[PDB]
Amino acid sequence: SMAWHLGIRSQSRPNDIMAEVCRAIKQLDYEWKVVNPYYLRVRRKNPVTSTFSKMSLQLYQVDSRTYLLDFRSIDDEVAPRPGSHTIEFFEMCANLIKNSCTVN
Amino acid sequence: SNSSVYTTFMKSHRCYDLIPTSSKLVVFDTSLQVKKAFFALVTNGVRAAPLWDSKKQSFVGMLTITDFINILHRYYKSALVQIYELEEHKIETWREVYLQDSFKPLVCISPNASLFDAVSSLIRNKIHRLPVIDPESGNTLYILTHKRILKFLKLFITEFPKPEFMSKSLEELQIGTYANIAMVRTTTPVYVALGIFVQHRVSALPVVDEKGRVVDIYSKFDVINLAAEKTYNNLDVSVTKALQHRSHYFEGVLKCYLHETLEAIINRLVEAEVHRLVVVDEHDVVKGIVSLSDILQALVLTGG
Amino acid sequence: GQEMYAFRSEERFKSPPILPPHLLQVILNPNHVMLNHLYALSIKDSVMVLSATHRYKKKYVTTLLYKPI
Ligand SMILES: Nc1ncnc2c1ncn2[C@@H]1O[C@H](COP(=O)(O)OP(=O)(O)O)[C@@H](O)[C@H]1O
Ligand SMILES: Nc1ncnc2c1ncn2[C@@H]1O[C@H](COP(=O)(O)OP(=O)(O)O)[C@@H](O)[C@H]1O
Ligand SMILES: Nc1ncnc2c1ncn2[C@@H]1O[C@H](COP(=O)(O)O)[C@@H](O)[C@H]1O
Repeated sequence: SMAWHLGIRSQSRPNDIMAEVCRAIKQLDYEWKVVNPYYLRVRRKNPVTSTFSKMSLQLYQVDSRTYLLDFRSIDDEVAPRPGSHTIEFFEMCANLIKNSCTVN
Repeated sequence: SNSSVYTTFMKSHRCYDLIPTSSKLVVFDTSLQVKKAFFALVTNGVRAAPLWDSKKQSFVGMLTITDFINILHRYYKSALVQIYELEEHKIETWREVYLQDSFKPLVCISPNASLFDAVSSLIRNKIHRLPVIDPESGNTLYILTHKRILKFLKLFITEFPKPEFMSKSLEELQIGTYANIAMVRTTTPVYVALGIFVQHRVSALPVVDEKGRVVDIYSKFDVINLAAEKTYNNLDVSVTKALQHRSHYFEGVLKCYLHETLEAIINRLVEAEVHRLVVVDEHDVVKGIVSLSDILQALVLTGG
Repeated sequence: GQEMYAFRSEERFKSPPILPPHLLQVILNPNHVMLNHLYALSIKDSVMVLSATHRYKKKYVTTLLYKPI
């Protein structure tokens, strides 16, 4: 592995980007709060484990034409048990991307 | 089993204490293709990866080079009989195949458990990768290994409240394996070496000449070298040819003698950052192997 | 009783905020608070690689998840 990118980039209209992630959230049965037109707090109940996970979405402008959707995990407050806050954060992101987004 | 200084030290330190400030962890979802998973171990400079079952929402096991070896051995054999599934196997489907009736759960450890519990767990489960998993968040923090534990021990125990057994030899402490040593020749093809790995459940094979003297070593770490090529067909070549593709200039094999103190052996192993020394006589004829597991099994039972 | 008027400032969010609080777009792999943020390799051969660095106490782990699409 060589090049790591922060979030994902898009040249779609900002308002389209945000409306589409919002429809994506509702479709996925996550709960959300709009802090800003470009800043969302989102919370999901794990259908298997019954734990809750929180994350932030923030849109940034990187060019005159280009935007960057940023995902950030939020902290809470022998064989293992179900659950991993980090992996679960990865799956939320992935699900959100899959359900609002097409590789252009 | 007794009151050694090593024993007191392990019982008083948490696993957390061994984690480096900063580390990487590669995790595979179990629906991943095996071929891609093994390319990922290499790509990332990593030897083991926790396995996550998305449907179950938990870690369910590890994927290591041993698994890669098993798989590659099976692929080789199946190919000769026109069976080509495996490479398109997903981890999940390989697991239900190999683990058959066997339940074999993921063994892991809390960051707050003792180093003693870690060493005991690695020994008792006969395992080389112990993921440290936080019980509050469920995150794997780190994969703990024998090499890492021995380094920590060497470094953080003062030398001079020294147990009497540290000045005793391998010979008298009976640490290591001295019979039925799995070895190959210069000419031995890679696939035969694979078969030997699978049967003997052993991580390295000393490479010997006609007089039985060691001239090189063929390891499990040396086998993911196959996972960088699109073609696996190069399994028919001699062990010597396979070792040409090694990382750096090769100094020679790391050896020891039956009569060296444990202290000398621990130091050489810790310094060299290798999993084992090949035990040798006056003439470089191989007499045995001393592994990190051997040492750590000795240290946890008070030099036995 | 007169009608009342509303003054609406819209152009604080006309366009998204520009990036740099020195959060890096690209990492070509100790470095400040990129903690908890998602990173990703370009998709290859139908597989997602998701990345992030989290803190346990004073320990930092960068987790990579290889996930089929
Ligand atoms: N912590 C663990 N829990 C359960 N199974 C494991 C664990 N670590 C390794 N294994 C499995 O046990 C076998 C032996 O692997 P091991 O000797 O530990 O690793 P390596 O192949 O890196 O030496 C493999 O099939 C591996 O998947
Ligand atoms: N006794 C030895 N003498 C010389 N080289 C060795 C010896 N043991 C291992 N190596 C080499 O050093 C590398 C380290 O691999 P190894 O110690 O087997 O596993 P690990 O990844 O756990 O260190 C391998 O490429 C191997 O060929
Ligand atoms: N090539 C080998 N032949 C026979 N035994 C070995 C060999 N390599 C390691 N061992 C022994 O097998 C056990 C596991 O070693 P390792 O697989 O290196 O952790 C230890 O007791 C070793 O001494």
